[PDB]
This record gives sequence, C-alpha cells and structure tokens, in this order.
Amino acid sequence: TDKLTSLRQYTTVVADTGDIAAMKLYQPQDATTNPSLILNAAQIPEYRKLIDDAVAWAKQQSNDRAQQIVDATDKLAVNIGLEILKLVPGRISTQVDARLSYDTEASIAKAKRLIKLYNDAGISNDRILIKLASTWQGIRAAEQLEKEGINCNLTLLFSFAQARACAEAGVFLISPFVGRILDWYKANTDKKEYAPAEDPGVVSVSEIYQYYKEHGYETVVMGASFRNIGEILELAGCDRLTIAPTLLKELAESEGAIERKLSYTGEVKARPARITESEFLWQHNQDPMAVDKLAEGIRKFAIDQEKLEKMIGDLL
Amino acid sequence: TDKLTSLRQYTTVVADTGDIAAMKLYQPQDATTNPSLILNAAQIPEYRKLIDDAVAWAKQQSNDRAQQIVDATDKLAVNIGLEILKLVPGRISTQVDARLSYDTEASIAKAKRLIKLYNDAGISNDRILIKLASTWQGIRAAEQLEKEGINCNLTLLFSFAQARACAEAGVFLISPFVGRILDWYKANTDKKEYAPAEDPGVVSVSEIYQYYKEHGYETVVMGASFRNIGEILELAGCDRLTIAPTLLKELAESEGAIERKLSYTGEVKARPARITESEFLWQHNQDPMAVDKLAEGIRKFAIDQEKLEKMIGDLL
Ligand SMILES: *C(CO)[C@@H](O)[C@H](O)[C@H](O)COP(=O)(O)O
Ligand SMILES: *C(CO)[C@@H](O)[C@H](O)[C@H](O)COP(=O)(O)O
Repeated sequence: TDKLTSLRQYTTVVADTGDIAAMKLYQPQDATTNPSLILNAAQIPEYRKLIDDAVAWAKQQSNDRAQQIVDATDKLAVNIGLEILKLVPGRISTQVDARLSYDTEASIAKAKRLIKLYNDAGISNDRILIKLASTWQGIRAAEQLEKEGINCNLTLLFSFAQARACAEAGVFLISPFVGRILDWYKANTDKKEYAPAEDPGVVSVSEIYQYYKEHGYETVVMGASFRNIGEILELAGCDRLTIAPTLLKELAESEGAIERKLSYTGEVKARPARITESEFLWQHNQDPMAVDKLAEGIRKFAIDQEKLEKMIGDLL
Repeated sequence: TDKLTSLRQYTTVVADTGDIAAMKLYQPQDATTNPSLILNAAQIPEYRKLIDDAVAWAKQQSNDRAQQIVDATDKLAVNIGLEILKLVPGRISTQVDARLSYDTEASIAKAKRLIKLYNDAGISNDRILIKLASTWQGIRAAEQLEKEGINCNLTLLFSFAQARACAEAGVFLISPFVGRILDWYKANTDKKEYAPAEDPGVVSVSEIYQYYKEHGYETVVMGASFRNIGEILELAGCDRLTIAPTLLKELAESEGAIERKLSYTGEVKARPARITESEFLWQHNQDPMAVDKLAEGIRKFAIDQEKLEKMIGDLL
C-alpha cells in the first residue's frame, strides 16, 4: 500500500485546507484553516451559499456597516468550519484576525467571539482550536484562554523561544512551521538544496518534539507548512502533521512503507524556571529567520483578512 | 572653503568614533561611541593605559571573576568617554550592554551604573548621553531615566513607530539610522543604487524630522550611520549628524558651499494620543526592514560586547 496510509500508522494526519472535497477524499482526523485558506475557499462557487448565510446573519445582528463587515467575515470563517466539522470527526482550527497578534486582550476577546459563534451553532469547545500567532502576546492570550476552557493552536512558530514559551503556557497545540523555514534558508544562505534530514525546518520540528517529550509537556506538536513529501516523511511520528491536498495526493499515490523517524524513549527531565518576557524577546531575536518570518506571516495573514473584508464589503 | 565648514552652518556635527585623534582634527561638538567602536578603539596602542586602568579598577571593586570582567568593560567604555570629553565641549554617547535591550529594569540599572562611573570621575549628567536600543523596552527605560535626570540617545531607530514612541517618551535625542537602511534596500530589492534624495535612509530621517518639528517635539534628531557624503549633504539642516572620520575627511577635502535641505516652516499641529505597546508592536512589524535591522544591530552589538569581554578576560 501507500505512503499516506503508512504515515497514519505513526502520525495523526490533518488536512490543511478550507475545501470540503479534500475532507471527503482523504478523511483526515482534524482540519486547519487560516485567513489565506479562508480567502481562497471563498472563491469556490459552491461556497457562495456560505458567504450569503454569513452576510445575512451579520445584517440580522446589527445595523452598523463596520460591525457587519466584521461579523460577516467572522461568520464566514465559522461557516466554513461548520461545513468541515460535518466531515471530520476531530477538530477544526480557525484563526483570529492577525491584526490582533500583538494585542493580548483583543485576541482573547476575538477568540471568545469565535467560540461563541461555534457554540451558538451547536458546536462545543472540544471540536475547536482557535489559532493565534505565537507572539509573546498571543501566547499570553492562549494561556488565559486555556484556563477558560478554550483550546488553542499556536501558529507561526519558528524560534525555540517561541516553542519553550508555548510549552510553559500549557497551550493545547503548537504548529511549528517547516516549509517557511526552508524558504528562508534558500533565500538567505548559500545552500539552496537540502537532503530531508538536513532540511532546517525538519531539524527545528525534531528538536522541538524532543524537548517537549523529554520534559513531559502535553502540548500536541503539529508540524505545518510543507514544500515536499521529503519533509513530511522525515517527521513521521510527530503527534500530528497538517498537510495541503497537493501533498496528500502525492503521499496517497506513492507506493511503499516508511519508517517512524521521530521518537523519544528516555527519562522525563526536570523543567527549568519559566522563561520571562525579556528572556523570550532576547532569544527570539537571536534567530534572524524567526524574526523575519513571524512578522511576515502576520503581515500576510492580515492582508488576506483585509481582502476578505473588501470582498464582504462589496456584498453589503 | 569646504563642505564640512558649510555643513556646520546648518547642523551640529558629531564625530562617530572612539578615536581621540579624530576629535583633535575635526573638533566636533559631541562624539558617539558604540560597542563596535569601543572594541576597535581598544586596539589603539595608546589606549592600553585605559584598559590597564579599567582592569585595575575592576580588581579593586570585587574578587569575583565574572563581576570583574563586567566592571572592566564598563570602566573601559567610560575611560574612553573621559578621554573624548577632554577634547569635545559637548556630549559623549556611551551605549549600554546590548544584551539588555529587551530588559527595561536591567537597562535602567546599567544606565545608572555608567552615569555613576562618569559622576565619580567628576563629569556631570549634562555631558553624557546613555545610548539604548529603541526597543519598546529601551524606550521605557529612557522615559524613566529622563525623569531621573539622565539624558539618553535612542539608537537603532528604523521604523516610524520607533520614532513616534521616542518622541512621546520625551527622550533627549534619537539616532535614526541612514546607511543601514540603504544596506537593507540593496540586499532586499532590485534597485541597488539611489540618488541621494531617493536614498530610503535619507527619506526616513527627513520624514522623522518633519513629524518631530510639526508636533513641536524637542527631542534632538541626530542622523547616524552613513555610507556616502551624498546622504549627509541631503540631510543638511538636521539638528545633528554623527559622522565617521572617513566621511569627515571627505567633507573637509571637498570644495564648495552647500544649501540647507531639511527644514520645517509650517504650523505646530496637535499631538495624538500616545502610541500604546500593541499599536507600536503592530506598526513596527509592518516595516520588514526595521524588523530585520533592529534585531540585527542588537545581535551584532552584543557579539562585540562578548568580544570585549573575551579580551578583558585574557587580561585578568
Ligand atoms: C495552520 C497551522 O496549524 C495552517 O493553516 C498553516 O497556516 C499552513 O500550513 C501554512 O502553510 P504555508 O507555509 O504553505 O502557507
Ligand atoms: C551611535 C548613534 O548615535 C553611532 O555610534 C551608531 O551606532 C553608528 O553611527 C552606526 O554606524 P554603522 O551603521 O556605519 O555601523
């Protein structure tokens, strides 16, 4: 049989898309969206009914234009989540407005707003992960949300500082990125091609996994962002991996069995004192790749949120 | 006569070096050092006596090796400042350990430590600027230090967010960078050469100057970091400019009179509400150049501080 089926022996497979066709086809445990994927999903013609439901619901919630745009985009992201939840047994990840990434209180508020929308549609909190960028502020938002029974997916995770802070905050799940790390190394070093074991994204997720297991942290490690099946296969054994349909297709069509790569067997070690905000800021900014890419992912996801608001704006 | 003499009609000229020869030769109003310049100055043979005083003074302050290294490097930076103050009528800028850039309290403490060292040598606070990186944390350190009668030079300033936050904190002086901005644009865009008026470093300082004067802020604007005399001449009229000896030489040997370029004639406008930390973080990370270069300058200055510690370490 196939590499996708072999991988599911070791790793829970998650679909990185807003497209329901992919859920029918690959039957993943969970799904992840983000604002770019939400923007792309809104172009699917069969999803016009979901945009229409969102716009109509928004107009019923208030008579103010600014608030209707905000309500409709939020409701659209949730509507897509609801469709996906019909087809996956596990969780949907839905990302908060990236414009709030450096504001803890606004992020907590928005996370709660989305959770309410899901709850009001009949969905309980154990079906949802609210996606927040792994800034200090997002990590603080998440720590508080976890205490209020809202589980979070900490995304755009590039630096070890970020990984340590998320563990210490007790977040439900992290999404350490692989492909964007590779992207950065190509664009900023001499070395433009990498064996899978040398892929610096793969090295990053592997080192994070080890650290998490060796200190007994229970935060789920979900590798995300992939450029090729080599990266994915080198990470077999990661708790979860979220994978775009293109690469799911490739795995499903490749014959053969693969080995588990990622494991920890040793003793549980003593945890250190919690990293403080100053230590975290210092160690994060030691990593020029992480500096660039965290900020960039936030900028891009915000642009896509604006585009989503422009689109909705034209329909009110 | 010469371009250097013409420039001093419009702008207070500051020497960007730890080398006293340059002070004798160009007779600047003020001087600036930073840790790289302190590291380079320590190689000057005539400065061995200053390293020797610093190491001897450190050994008198404690019997602990780690503390002696720290004390000696601080005392060395001050000893250099003291030599320079003999030769300039105005201020010396001395930078705090860049490893403290994201720690407000440690930065305040280090700033005070340096001020004490100068005071103990008979120098009062109106002869000194403590240099701090323009992180949110450094800007908060500076706001507090200014209230305690310690004047600060806010450095590594790249984003408008940084410029606005420093103005609103009432800091004594800012050092918006020019040449490093140019460096970034060369390395990250197609356009590798710039007319002086198009130089994005020159545009940045010009826009900051305008904003400061149009809101009546009294923070001194001192352009720093230069790659060519074109950048400097396009900024004639800036309150101050700190300039390396290489470029001072070029100005002094270049014949002709230059025209003032930077002025604000209009009406004083009403100030906005203060930028908050979240707004500042958002707007700073909108500027990919600023993101990269602030973090980088901090890393490089810290490496140079480590090198300074290695050197001192070998002499205890
Ligand atoms: C959420 C992570 O849990 C996902 O939707 C990620 O944003 C994507 O995996 C990122 O992929 P790209 O790097 O290709 O945008
Ligand atoms: C302090 C600013 O007041 C200066 O010593 C600056 O660090 C230098 O001007 C930086 O110059 P380079 O960008 O050429 O290193």
